Amino acid sequence: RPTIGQQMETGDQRFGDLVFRQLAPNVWQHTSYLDMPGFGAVASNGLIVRDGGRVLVVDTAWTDDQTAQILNWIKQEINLPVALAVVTHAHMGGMDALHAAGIATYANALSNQLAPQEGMVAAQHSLTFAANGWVEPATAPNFGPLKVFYPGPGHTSDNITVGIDGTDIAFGGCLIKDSKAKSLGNLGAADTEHYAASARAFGAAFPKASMIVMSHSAPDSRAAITHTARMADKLR
Repeated sequence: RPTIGQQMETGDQRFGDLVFRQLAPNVWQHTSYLDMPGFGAVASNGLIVRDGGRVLVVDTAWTDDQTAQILNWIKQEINLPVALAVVTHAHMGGMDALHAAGIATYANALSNQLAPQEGMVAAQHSLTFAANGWVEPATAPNFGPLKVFYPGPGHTSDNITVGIDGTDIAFGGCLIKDSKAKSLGNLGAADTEHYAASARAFGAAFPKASMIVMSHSAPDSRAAITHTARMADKLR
């Protein structure tokens, strides 16, 4: 996979076939790659957050092996216990690795409901959401700076998003595409009626976030939210 070298920027750390980019004093992006027919290596991004004496993870890598490597990198570079992980959609591949490491995992109740038919291991805990989209705090105990928001159905019915309190960063998962994207990608499980409003709701939930991190593109400005919503407008 020679795609990794083209993708790396100054300051990125390669660890096996994983790449880590520091985004803030206590936040890193993790990136893994999967060879997909007719496209070669495709990037998937998540977050690693150092919160005092512990680490919080958002999303697995594509695979269990890659996810184990993320945990290896955390041990080496941060050396704090990983307390919990939040997974933002059912599509994840590395749940077993998190569980093997004794990390408590959380996902939208709907993600957990969809997991078996997707061939995914469910998270151990289900998040539920108020009618305003905000996670019910009893379902997300001790989440530290992670602010979890369900913006409505978009790329998938279960997609959730995560703001990192006290930073410029919000994570849009698969809902948000970068501001240069040519399409919204795979819409097979999308709600094409509500997608545009859901993308805008994510923006309104984290209005101060200037760095938008996403599942399949490098971090971008809020132009990513605007562009995603406008592409989504066209599907209605």
